[PDB]
Amino acid sequence: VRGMNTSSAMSAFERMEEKVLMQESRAQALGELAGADLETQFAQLEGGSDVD
Amino acid sequence: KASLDTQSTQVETLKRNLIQLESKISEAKTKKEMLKARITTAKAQEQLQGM
Amino acid sequence: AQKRSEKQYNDAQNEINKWQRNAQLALQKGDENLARQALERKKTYTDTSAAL
Amino acid sequence: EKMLEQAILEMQEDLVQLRQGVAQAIA
Repeated sequence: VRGMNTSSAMSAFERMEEKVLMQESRAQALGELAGADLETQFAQLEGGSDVD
Repeated sequence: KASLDTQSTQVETLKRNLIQLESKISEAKTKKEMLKARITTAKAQEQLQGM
Repeated sequence: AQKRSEKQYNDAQNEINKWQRNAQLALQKGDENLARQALERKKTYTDTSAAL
Repeated sequence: EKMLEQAILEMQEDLVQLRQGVAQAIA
């Protein structure tokens, strides 16, 4: 309850959150870097021209 | 009673220290995040030198 | 090498023409930021063309 | 050509590392 050194629930939460946060943030951040390209924003305008 | 009074003062100090320590550990975690960010910035500067 | 530079220069000119059309299209679309970005890109292309 | 060719390969890998660092900062 007080959280001795290897209290299985608390220790597991720590180890999972290390993976969980790093992976998810990497994917969002690298996804925004891959999506940063100006020509891709031009592809949204192109999709507008194409549908019209 | 005299022994209890002397012991009580020591106990109060210990309790105060523990409370301070709890505040301190949280601050240390925050410091690590700040430290990590500056290191990343330094690495970027190194890349410019390579160019 | 001369042909390659000319082709690159030609490509830059073609890209600039495409960008100009896109900039005009952006104004019609109503996205002010996109049009401004295209102009900046054109300047960069022009600089590259000048260097070439 | 040899001095120039080696340099080009090296700069690209460095850029990828820089991007990862930026992502971490963003994260």
